[PDB]
Amino acid sequence: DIVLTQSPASLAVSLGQRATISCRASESVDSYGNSFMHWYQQKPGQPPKLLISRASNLESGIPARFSGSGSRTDFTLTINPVEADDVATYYCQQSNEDRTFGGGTKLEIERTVAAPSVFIFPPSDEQLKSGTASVVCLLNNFYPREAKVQWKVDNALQSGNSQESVTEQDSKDSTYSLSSTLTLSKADYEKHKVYACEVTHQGLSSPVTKSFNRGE
Amino acid sequence: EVQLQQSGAELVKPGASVKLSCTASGFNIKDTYIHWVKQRPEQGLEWIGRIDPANGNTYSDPKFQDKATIKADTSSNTAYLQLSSLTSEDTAVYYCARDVLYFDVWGAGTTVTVSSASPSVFPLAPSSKSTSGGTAALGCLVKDYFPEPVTVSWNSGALTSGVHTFPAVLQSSGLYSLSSVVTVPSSSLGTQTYICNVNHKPSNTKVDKKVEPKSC
Amino acid sequence: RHVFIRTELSFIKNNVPCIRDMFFIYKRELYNICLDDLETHIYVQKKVKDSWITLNDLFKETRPHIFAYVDVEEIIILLCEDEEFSNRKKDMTCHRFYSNDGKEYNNAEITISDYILKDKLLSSYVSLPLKIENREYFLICGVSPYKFKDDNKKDDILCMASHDKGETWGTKIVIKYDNYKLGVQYFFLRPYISKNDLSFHFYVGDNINNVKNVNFIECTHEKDLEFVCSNRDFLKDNKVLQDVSTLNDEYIVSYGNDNNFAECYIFFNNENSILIKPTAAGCYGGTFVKIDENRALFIYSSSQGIYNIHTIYYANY
Repeated sequence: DIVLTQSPASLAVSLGQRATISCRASESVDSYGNSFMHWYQQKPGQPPKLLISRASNLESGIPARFSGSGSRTDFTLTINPVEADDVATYYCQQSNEDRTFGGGTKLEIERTVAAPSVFIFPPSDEQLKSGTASVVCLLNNFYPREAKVQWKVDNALQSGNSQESVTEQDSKDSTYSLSSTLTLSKADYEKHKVYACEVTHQGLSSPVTKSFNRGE
Repeated sequence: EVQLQQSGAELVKPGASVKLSCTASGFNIKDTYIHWVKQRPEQGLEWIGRIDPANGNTYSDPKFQDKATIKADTSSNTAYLQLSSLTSEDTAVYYCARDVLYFDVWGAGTTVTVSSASPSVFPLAPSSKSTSGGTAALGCLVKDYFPEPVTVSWNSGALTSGVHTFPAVLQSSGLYSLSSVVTVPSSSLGTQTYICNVNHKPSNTKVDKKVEPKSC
Repeated sequence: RHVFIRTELSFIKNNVPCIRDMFFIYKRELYNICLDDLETHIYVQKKVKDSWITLNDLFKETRPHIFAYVDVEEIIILLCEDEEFSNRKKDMTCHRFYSNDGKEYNNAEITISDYILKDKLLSSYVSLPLKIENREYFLICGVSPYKFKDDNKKDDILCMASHDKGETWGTKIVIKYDNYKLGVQYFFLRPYISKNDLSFHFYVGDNINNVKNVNFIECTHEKDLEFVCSNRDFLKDNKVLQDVSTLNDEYIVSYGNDNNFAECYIFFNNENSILIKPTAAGCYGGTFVKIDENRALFIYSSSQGIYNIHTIYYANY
């Protein structure tokens, strides 16, 4: 069988730079003058979209910043210049002998450092009546992805009672967004008053705390 | 207009069998070959097999078991993937695609989730703590649901800008949970209403939670 | 009103291992163009008694494409060189063999300058002269190795023809046909000619497993040198289409039970059937060799050079 390996597993490029993704096949993928190597783009929550077919054929509707090159076992996808809505996983695929896909190449955009917009949510009264309490800290539109959110209840550091969530890099501003939820019991919630989340990021001069007192 | 509509998201108890539908629009499946690709969460693309609907000839990958039977009906213009006795290693997004010696038309995907069992929708109210003058945050918390396909929308498709639907986190309770924030100015809170339309097609749950601000 | 069917099985022993067999009937006798590579030879052989008798070796002094044409009193065999598909010459060089008997041939090298099939796939085959008006033509046809949804020219097949018994090939025969399938691979295009009617037998695939599906298109004159071709459906559930010939003005079609051809079915006008059940072997490679409008042979090779010959007589009134 024809095995496809992609290099690199992920790429970090800035807007306007050139990104080259390579695809190496265990056997020749050429047949009667055609190279059966095709490239797809997959954005999270959507199906793969055909970009280039038969090594270099740009598909109708695909921007000219996408191009493919390659001969027998070695092929390349070039995105030049890279734009913000190019953040996606890129796969190569052959149709010379059965159908096989490459591992994937994640394209991440590098941009200026942007500080997050920190917000805090008390647990809802409809949820408080059920017996559990979720306090939600929100980090809105920041770069880089690396951010540290510590939970502090009555100045005590919390550990083991929170879960994080990070969205895909926005297709317009290339920033990330984070969610931290302190899951406490209804009994432990009313035992304490001051609820704060301390966000530490590269874009921040010093850690920012956004607090609220319980009752509200 | 070329197209491939796939069946709705479905729950599937372990060991039971499922049949997905892939229906063409703009072309006849007889004049092409319909393929199936399996994509596990956070994984790559895995080719399953293909049906040649003109003769009924089918081929599934040897490594990929004969637990997938490809079928087709040209009078209805539909292809089927029958997955039998499914395990959690079969919880994946199943795509159908048209092959013209490359995959040029894709289906949106069917989320297949094996469900041992079975979404609590709580309101993440916009308070004065989550308010930066003319910037604000509000959302819904999709807590403790068993199959993973959950579909949060805002104002039935009217509100799309500023929307950050966070990926799901699998709680200690073994049930998924996710937030869904959105940035809006603090001028039109008492005038503009924000309803989240969470649909859980596997367990058949449709909730339409209204988001209302509160006194700090 | 009256239907006659007679079948007979006989064997032929070949002392030569043929990688490719090309059967033909000349002066009511069975012949074979045996390609032997172990050391390469292209033997002309003839059925005598229970054995294949090697008459000549056209590869005395030169794997080529073989286009053999059987006329009433002549055999014209062409051996054409083919280079790598993607590094082909603009002129084709062939070796033309001419015979009034089966044994002795005269070799003459010919050149087909700026030949129209440079981008086509050619296959070896036996054929008959096709009478167009008062001229008799020999046809060399090729097909696109692949058809894509965005093909610029949509006529996959093309023919170059000779009306001087194979010396010059300056006649172009347009073939109007586009495969139903949006993206397809083509194999072994072979023209079938019966009573001045043109047809094609070929295979279609999609680079999946090693699947090749037989297709048969019947063609009709649109102009003197133009034909409109279209698919002729011989599809049968749980039976794979294999060969097509015509007896009694009707189609005689062979099928295998599956892609491994353990046994074969022959259908006469899709009305009557016979079953060919092959020591333990299959009928892979089964081919019709028409004798007259009521007689034909069905040949496939078992073991090494054991040829199973099924003599079929069929009549319908």
